[PDB]
Amino acid sequence: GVSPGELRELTDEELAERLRESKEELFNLRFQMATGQLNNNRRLRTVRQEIARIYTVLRERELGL
Amino acid sequence: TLADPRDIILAPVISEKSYGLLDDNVYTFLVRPDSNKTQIKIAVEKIFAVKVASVNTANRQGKRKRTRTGYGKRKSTKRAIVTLAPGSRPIDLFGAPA
Amino acid sequence: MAAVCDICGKGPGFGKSVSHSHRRTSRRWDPNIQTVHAVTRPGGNKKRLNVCTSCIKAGKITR
RNA sequence: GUUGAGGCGAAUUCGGUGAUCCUCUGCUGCCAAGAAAAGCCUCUAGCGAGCACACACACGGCCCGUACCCCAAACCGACA
RNA sequence: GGGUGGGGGAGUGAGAAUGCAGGCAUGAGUAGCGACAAGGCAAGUGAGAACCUUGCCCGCCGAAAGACCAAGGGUUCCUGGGCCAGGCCAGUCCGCCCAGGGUGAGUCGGGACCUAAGGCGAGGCCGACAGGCGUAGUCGAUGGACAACGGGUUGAUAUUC
RNA sequence: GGAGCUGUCAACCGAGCGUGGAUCCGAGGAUUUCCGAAUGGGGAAACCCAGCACGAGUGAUGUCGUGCUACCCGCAUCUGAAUAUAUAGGGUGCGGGAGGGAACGCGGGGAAGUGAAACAUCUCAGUACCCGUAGGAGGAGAAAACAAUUGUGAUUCCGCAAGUAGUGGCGAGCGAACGCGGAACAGGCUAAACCGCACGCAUGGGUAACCGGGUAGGGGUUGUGUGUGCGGGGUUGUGGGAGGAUAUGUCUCAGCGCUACCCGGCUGAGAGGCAGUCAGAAAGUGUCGUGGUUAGCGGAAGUGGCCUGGGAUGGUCUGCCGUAGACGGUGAGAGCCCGGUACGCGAAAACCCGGCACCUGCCUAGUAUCAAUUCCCGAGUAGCAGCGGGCCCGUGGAAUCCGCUGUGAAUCCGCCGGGACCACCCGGUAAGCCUAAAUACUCCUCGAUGACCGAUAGCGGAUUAGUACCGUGAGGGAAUGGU
Ligand SMILES: [Mg+2]
Ligand SMILES: [Mg+2]
Ligand SMILES: [Mg+2]
Ligand SMILES: [Mg+2]
Ligand SMILES: [Mg+2]
Ligand SMILES: [Mg+2]
Ligand SMILES: [Mg+2]
Ligand SMILES: [Mg+2]
Ligand SMILES: [Mg+2]
Ligand SMILES: [Mg+2]
Ligand SMILES: [Mg+2]
Ligand SMILES: [Mg+2]
Ligand SMILES: [Mg+2]
Ligand SMILES: [Mg+2]
Ligand SMILES: [Mg+2]
Ligand SMILES: [Mg+2]
Ligand SMILES: [Mg+2]
Ligand SMILES: [Mg+2]
Ligand SMILES: [Mg+2]
Ligand SMILES: [Mg+2]
Ligand SMILES: [Mg+2]
Ligand SMILES: [Mg+2]
Ligand SMILES: [Mg+2]
Ligand SMILES: [Mg+2]
Ligand SMILES: [Mg+2]
Ligand SMILES: [Mg+2]
Ligand SMILES: [Mg+2]
Ligand SMILES: [Mg+2]
Ligand SMILES: [Mg+2]
Ligand SMILES: [Mg+2]
Ligand SMILES: [Mg+2]
Ligand SMILES: [Mg+2]
Ligand SMILES: [Mg+2]
Ligand SMILES: [Mg+2]
Ligand SMILES: [Mg+2]
Ligand SMILES: [Mg+2]
Ligand SMILES: [Mg+2]
Ligand SMILES: [Mg+2]
Ligand SMILES: [Mg+2]
Ligand SMILES: [Mg+2]
Ligand SMILES: [Mg+2]
Ligand SMILES: [Mg+2]
Ligand SMILES: [Mg+2]
Ligand SMILES: [Mg+2]
Ligand SMILES: [Mg+2]
Ligand SMILES: [Mg+2]
Ligand SMILES: [Mg+2]
Ligand SMILES: [Mg+2]
Ligand SMILES: [Mg+2]
Ligand SMILES: [Mg+2]
Ligand SMILES: [Mg+2]
Ligand SMILES: [Mg+2]
Ligand SMILES: [Mg+2]
Ligand SMILES: [Mg+2]
Ligand SMILES: [Mg+2]
Ligand SMILES: [Mg+2]
Ligand SMILES: [Zn+2]
Repeated sequence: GVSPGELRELTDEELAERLRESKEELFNLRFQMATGQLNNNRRLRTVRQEIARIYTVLRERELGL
Repeated sequence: TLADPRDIILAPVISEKSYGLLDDNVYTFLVRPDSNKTQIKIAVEKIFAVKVASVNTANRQGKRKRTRTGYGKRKSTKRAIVTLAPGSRPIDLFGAPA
Repeated sequence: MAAVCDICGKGPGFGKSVSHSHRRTSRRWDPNIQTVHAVTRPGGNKKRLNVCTSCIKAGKITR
């Protein structure tokens, strides 16, 4: 998973693009799991956690980091 | 904060009825139960870059099961049935050939 | 009628009524509340209040 | 015809009888004298520089219910 | 986990309260097995068949014992399995148990439209407190307004596809 | 903190993470659907439908995201209906409330069963219940008090006094105080007279004879008199203040008080002293703690022999520690096997407490003497009468205290109390406010304990427990532990 330390250099738009990419990846993983071709089921939790990480970074950046 | 259409569409429905509809080019999804038809249509068009003819929705109550002494209820779901425009590019479900 | 005074807030009192055989039953002591149309300035608009005769006897209100 | 699905497919005229239905929120009679509001139409107050209409094309039509029992073994009666 | 001795303290002794809780007898393999429509044979399945499946007879309802709703119920619906509990007998069957599936609406019934009886009720009036009543208003169908018919299809939905 | 981990019934798997520090423990922050006081409107709680603003999206309606939008109260501002003054009302902006909680507090309303061997007075009992409203406690609290020839000196709580004096269909019952011994101690602000200052009114609407007093003039008109507010002054019972005459300037300075002078006085500033999060004024900001709380770490001594045994922690020989022989686990009674125990270390950060500064505010001459002429000392109050309540006191000769109705005072030569009342004497100073501690309780959080229970017991609840089930509902409410 992407680390907060290496996340904290993207300014705002790179963070937003990363969040969009992560949401798309999570969507794809959900579909693959639904149709039964996903083997490593830990990927869903990993992607959910990195989405939460990006959201946390954005929010704390807004609220006087 | 920023809303993504992929938050509305959860997963595709895989069953004999869904496979039958796939030949007719009609796709069944599980959607977030609070969504409405127009929002679903907009979201599908955005996600798959496709043209949508109409959206059909249905709410299904969860089944009740008993485990050792009492009853527990599964979650209720909402299904959206989406029919593409007459001549649109098919949606590639990525593992649902029917 | 209207057992509470609008100015001093005086309310009813509770006690007993005692007969010849000394049977005691509950009753009330109500203040002598009278209707008054009170003006704030000379020639002003009148307002209806419920005040007690003690407040009337004192210069607490004016017609 | 694995008795599932398939393929083909004629003639279809004239009478009788006849409503608890329709014309009929009508008609006739009677006294016991028989909802409201929206909707629709119209009047002006008002607004007003752009309008109203015809045709064609392309579109938007939301939320909940929809399974099954329902003079019953699935409802009310502790019970098929 | 106990015995004995010197002391200390008790929720310290049950056979009866038409006592309470649990277990178990007697009645007894006894009564009953829930309408007066009625069942039979052949074949099948199976370890097991009066009751399940198929066929053919016979009988009963037919202003219902047929076909649709509303209220109510809530997965009882379909498919595939099951057979120690349940079904007043047995059961291979099931409204029972297990898994998966299944309910598609611009026009149907409702809301987003309207109001009745009635409910709540800004201010308000009344009432020691608690509170009572009620205006503006806002809810409230069993009523008003408002646009669809015929056919086909699934194991399971259809005026919805 | 240091090697495993992905909670449990509750296993089976599957797939992964971890010394580049996982899981886990503590603190702070972020996220936080919908309902609920629920508050944009509606509603059968967890559902429905919006308005405005800003963004997103669409060919455009549709659609999405985020904020704000209840009512009432207070304050500040704009407007001033009928209607003129104006007010009601309305708009805008700021604050505040609402509801919940096991017990404890305070104020108000207030049963019956029962006892009286019946029963109404009485009791039960100011209990149960209800309403209002708090706080970590609350209420009370600083003498208009007791006492009695002496004196004590705010309040509260505990033990006595005492089942006493008394009271009572003198029945059943009920039941003080004085004073004594203790716990804990604490006292402070105001109103009023008077003097100034601002709004308002009468009068001279100029004869104010006032403008700091006076020493003489100056404008001679703004003085004079009261109400509303802000300052100063005042706070006492041996009465005290206000007002007068002898009697003086924490320290200084700028202004001003009509002018030249004495004495001033006022405002502002600087200089010093004091106090401070407090009842006596209210906040905030840094820094420092041998400070404390919220994770934790270390911590001595048997692999001893033999016997029995599945197994030693048992028996018997032995060795040792002990500031540690608490408790529990481990294949049977373990100080030396394990977690631990005695004892000792430990805090980024947050919070609590304390200290020091910043900061805040108060003090800027009045002390005494005399005068006894005047003013003030909390009003529809006290007192009195009627009807009640409560005090040991059940209306009695009934004081003291509280309520309603009526009548209705005075300011120290006043007024109130000392159990009808009167005279004398003694005490005190009502009708304004605040106040720590000693006292009450435990929903809850830690740490302990038991001549308490041990599964029909102990909580209803060791088990799916306020669950299953019963009831329309308010409510009622189980059973089931052990290889
Ligand atoms: Mg979110
Ligand atoms: Mg359609
Ligand atoms: Mg639908
Ligand atoms: Mg089942
Ligand atoms: Mg009132
Ligand atoms: Mg009584
Ligand atoms: Mg009076
Ligand atoms: Mg249907
Ligand atoms: Mg149907
Ligand atoms: Mg029905
Ligand atoms: Mg039944
Ligand atoms: Mg024995
Ligand atoms: Mg003994
Ligand atoms: Mg006994
Ligand atoms: Mg016995
Ligand atoms: Mg017995
Ligand atoms: Mg017999
Ligand atoms: Mg028989
Ligand atoms: Mg039968
Ligand atoms: Mg046979
Ligand atoms: Mg069936
Ligand atoms: Mg069977
Ligand atoms: Mg049987
Ligand atoms: Mg009402
Ligand atoms: Mg109201
Ligand atoms: Mg109404
Ligand atoms: Mg309605
Ligand atoms: Mg209707
Ligand atoms: Mg059907
Ligand atoms: Mg944590
Ligand atoms: Mg609401
Ligand atoms: Mg509401
Ligand atoms: Mg006016
Ligand atoms: Mg409260
Ligand atoms: Mg009685
Ligand atoms: Mg009696
Ligand atoms: Mg008796
Ligand atoms: Mg508090
Ligand atoms: Mg207090
Ligand atoms: Mg003063
Ligand atoms: Mg004053
Ligand atoms: Mg340790
Ligand atoms: Mg051995
Ligand atoms: Mg042991
Ligand atoms: Mg031990
Ligand atoms: Mg006084
Ligand atoms: Mg009196
Ligand atoms: Mg009395
Ligand atoms: Mg008396
Ligand atoms: Mg009086
Ligand atoms: Mg005397
Ligand atoms: Mg007080
Ligand atoms: Mg105290
Ligand atoms: Mg028990
Ligand atoms: Mg036992
Ligand atoms: Mg029920
Ligand atoms: Zn009054």
